[PDB]
Amino acid sequence: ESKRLIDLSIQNYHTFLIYITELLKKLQSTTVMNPYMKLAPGELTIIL
Amino acid sequence: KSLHMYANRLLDHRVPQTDMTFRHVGSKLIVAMSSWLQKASGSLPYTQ
Amino acid sequence: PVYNATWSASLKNKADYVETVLDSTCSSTVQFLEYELNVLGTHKIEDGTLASKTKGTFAHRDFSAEYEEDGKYEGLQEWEGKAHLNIKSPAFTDLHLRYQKDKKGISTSAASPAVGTVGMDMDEDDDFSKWNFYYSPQSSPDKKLTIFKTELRVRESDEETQIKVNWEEEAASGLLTSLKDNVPKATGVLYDYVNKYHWEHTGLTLREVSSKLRRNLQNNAEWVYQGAIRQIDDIDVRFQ
Repeated sequence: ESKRLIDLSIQNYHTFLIYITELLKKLQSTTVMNPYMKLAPGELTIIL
Repeated sequence: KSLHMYANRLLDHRVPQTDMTFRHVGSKLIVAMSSWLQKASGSLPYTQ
Repeated sequence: PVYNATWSASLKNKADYVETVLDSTCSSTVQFLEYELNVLGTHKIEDGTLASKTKGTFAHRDFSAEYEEDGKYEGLQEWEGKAHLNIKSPAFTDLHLRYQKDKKGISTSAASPAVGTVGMDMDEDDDFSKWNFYYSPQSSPDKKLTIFKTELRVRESDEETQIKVNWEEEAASGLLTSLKDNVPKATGVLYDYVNKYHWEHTGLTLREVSSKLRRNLQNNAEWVYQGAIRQIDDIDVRFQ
């Protein structure tokens, strides 16, 4: 049962991160204010 | 533009292990509402 | 006669440096409850700065612990030196921890035969800084899976500053798989451990002791049941 729980955790974690990245990209497209945010798969860069 | 980006955000995200976006549920509810409207009496071109 | 334990401590001052010696041991009728622990540390305060060297080693049936520390202490915020820990456990897995700190870099990692090698390195500088959190697979110590990474960069041109945060889903998934695979590894060692102690003392397994308890329960149940049946005949006869 421990191994099954960890398997499901990995599965949903992976299935979830891609949707999060897509939503983040769509949100970042909203604004172009002076502090510029660059989003990448598995990475985020912040310029201040 | 704001409504467009909000629609993009809604379309692009859903919970893991399900690939049906919430916009289909919204369209289903809109279809039900339109069916009720056409059922309703006192129809007007403004309803169309 | 059954139990003898000795705790010996001594603090000594020798001109320029202090020396701390600690000893502790126990003699027991129990085999796995006897040991000897020892530590030695020489402490020299040179014109206010401290130079520290200490060794702590433990001995026991189920493992032995060996730790080395060296370094110096300038002020309350500048310790430069190395710390190395090595564990030899027949009872469970072994481990080897290495900690390093220089004025411009901190590096440390732990090599576990079950998880692998988990380490983190901090390179610090005025105009840049980078934090690296990596997991090297147990099956591949030659590469580092970046669990996370931070990169601060203050631009020397203009007033801009960059923050770059990076992570690997691969590292997290591999570590999760290693952890879920490690469950039986701990379970078996602990099970054999408890059975080993049961053997050392009464010669029985945990399952053997469970079976003995069940058998004794059954025996006592019959002992009660026979008398419960007999009392009926006793009462009937006396009534007649």
